[PDB]
Amino acid sequence: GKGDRRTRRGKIWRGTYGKYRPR
Amino acid sequence: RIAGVEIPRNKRVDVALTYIYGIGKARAKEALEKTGINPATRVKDLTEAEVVRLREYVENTWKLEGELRAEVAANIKRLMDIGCYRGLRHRRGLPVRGQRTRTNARTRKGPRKT
Amino acid sequence: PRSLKKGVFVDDHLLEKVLELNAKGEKRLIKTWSRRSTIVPEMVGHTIAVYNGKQHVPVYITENMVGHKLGEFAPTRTYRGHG
Amino acid sequence: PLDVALKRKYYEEVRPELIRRFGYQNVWEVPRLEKVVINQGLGEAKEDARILEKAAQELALITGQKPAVTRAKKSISNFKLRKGMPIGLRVTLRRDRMWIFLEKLLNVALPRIRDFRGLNPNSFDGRGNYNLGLREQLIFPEITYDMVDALRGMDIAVVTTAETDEEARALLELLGFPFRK
Amino acid sequence: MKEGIHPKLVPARIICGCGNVIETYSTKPEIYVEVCSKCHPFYTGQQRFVDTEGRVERFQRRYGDSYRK
RNA sequence: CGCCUCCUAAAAGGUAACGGAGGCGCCCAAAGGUCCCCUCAGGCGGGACGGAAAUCCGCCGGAGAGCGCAAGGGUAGAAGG
RNA sequence: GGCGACACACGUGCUACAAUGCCCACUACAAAGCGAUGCCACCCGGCAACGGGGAGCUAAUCGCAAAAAGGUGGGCCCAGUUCGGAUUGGGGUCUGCAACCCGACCCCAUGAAGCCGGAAUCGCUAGUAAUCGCGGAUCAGCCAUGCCGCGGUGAAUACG
RNA sequence: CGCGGGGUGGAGCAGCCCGGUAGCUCGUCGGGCUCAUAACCCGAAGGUCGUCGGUUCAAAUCCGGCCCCCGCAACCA
Ligand SMILES: [Zn+2]
Repeated sequence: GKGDRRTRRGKIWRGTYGKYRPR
Repeated sequence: RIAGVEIPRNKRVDVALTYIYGIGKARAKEALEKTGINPATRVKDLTEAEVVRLREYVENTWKLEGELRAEVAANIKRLMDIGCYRGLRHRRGLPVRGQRTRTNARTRKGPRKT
Repeated sequence: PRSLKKGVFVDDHLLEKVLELNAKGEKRLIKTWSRRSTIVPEMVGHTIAVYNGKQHVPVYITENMVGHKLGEFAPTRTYRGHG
Repeated sequence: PLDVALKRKYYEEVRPELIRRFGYQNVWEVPRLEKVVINQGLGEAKEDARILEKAAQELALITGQKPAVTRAKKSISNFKLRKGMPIGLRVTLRRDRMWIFLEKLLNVALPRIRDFRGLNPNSFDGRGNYNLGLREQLIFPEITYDMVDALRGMDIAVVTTAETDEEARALLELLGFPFRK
Repeated sequence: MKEGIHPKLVPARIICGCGNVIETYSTKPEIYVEVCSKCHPFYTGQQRFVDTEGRVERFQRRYGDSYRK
């Protein structure tokens, strides 16, 4: 869900960047 | 089958690896790369040599089922021994990572007790 | 945790007092206020009464507790249950 | 009778090795495997699924020998088992089936054990008789995960001609029982 | 042996993850096994198979000695 | 209030008391007959669930077990399974 | 050190219990704001956080900054699951003198309850509700799911 | 002490006859409703069945003992 960091969904909701959501 | 457990034939290999304790989505997409195996293949569609290759590779690249759990308990048990706050938290069955014990500790405390 | 690129933080007065006993032989339980400080491998075999906010809790520093902060072992709170 | 490699190991090396290690005056003084007993104290089929003969089938697959049924020697309140009630299967593997089953045990069964750090070096009768237990039955190659439905463990009582646990563990060690300690 | 109750034994080929063949007698002629004696950890010098650290703690204090003394 | 068991009951039997203890008013088509086979309780050690006590193994046991039910007698060289 | 406890209890929210869905790769489409010891473009390294370079930007011109849902293609096939992310172990980055109590974030693994919720109870009549994302204040950093705003798509129903 | 009966969750009672599993009301806890309280609604919890022995594989539930309580009698004088 939104609260899952490992999903790109999460890093969207969490507003972060990482292995699963680059820039 | 594999190191300690079996993956369902009807599922793809990617989800197949994940059922191993100590194997999540990350390494699951990795062993296919390091073993050059199609992720889309069902476990019912996996060849012996590919599996044994898979079996040989992954089961030594990491410890997964029993060997992995022991380190956890080893880490956890030794914390109880050292009397660290972290270990202090575990011996109370309380959220060890600084969560708020006053409310919403159910996942660490389970059923509510008036 | 602390950026290992950055140095591994330990208070100056703490470490020096550690090496002093390391120099002058193991002795002299050391009061301390540096809960934020990290245990260092040299600290093994020492005994230090770390301050909790009210008291100095004497904690014997073994090898088994080297890679940690000192505040971990002086619990700054008192809970005994309910009823 | 039929040939079995492990028994061959017993005669070839195990006999002379024990003789050297102890200098037995007679070859009848050296240890031997009297029989290998297999028990499953089910404690479940006695009440429900009283025909869990399928488990006996599993024993037959692992042993090539259908186990006999053991019933309650008396009723019990706590153990919800009236007397004369099948509670555990049992088979008694002997010479040929003994060496065979043992061979499949060491070569496959133990190494298939989850986190098998070895056998207890202490699970001895005292008379030179070893006992152990299993928590599942799918260890054996005859049994597949497809055919298995519930994890019935078991117990194994390997009896030995020897009198001490000394010569016993010496023997099985020569037989290569991997002792975790 | 009661003639009719015991499942008849045959030569049985053991096949390990090593491809180790082990001739035995069983109710399955050809048989495969994920593991044998020639591959099990406890038999292979224990091999560590993932981790040779062996109770890495405590230190293992690498990144240390940065103190100024 | 009738019958069984034990003491009373005095080493034959029988022997009283509103004397001291318990039972019976059935049950088994096998719990009967016969042939064949086996031997218990209990204790210890070992044994996945599983324990105090399931089933298994070894070891020690003359019977202290069991023998449908009260007690007694009898009993494994079986009346026991 | 405490305000962060913790048997519990209540309120307010967030995330879900999935297929009108989840995940992945590509293509869009905003508004409103912020930024000189800050935005930081772009490059490199690094799984990544991030670090090293480093232009421009004093602001309609530089950047923050991708909007997201959406569309496209693929997988998943009803599964406590490719749902769920809670907890926990470990390894790291960053700020900070110092992240044990007591930060955030990155990575692996762990993968909890939860299958639409009793009594009961709340908001909403239109660009509203619902859902999607963006910005700012405080602030070194952030415990922000909050607050204040911005825009995307976009309902049903009012007999009385 | 002679006879009969009973002594189950905090209270009042059930389950006993037929031993395999103890239920009801009230009450308590929590929540809901109320400005709050009661009432009410939802939910939740919770019983060596006197005590001691024996019977039983197993006893609240069988048996015996003790204790308490209750009812009945304690007579011809
Ligand atoms: Zn092998």
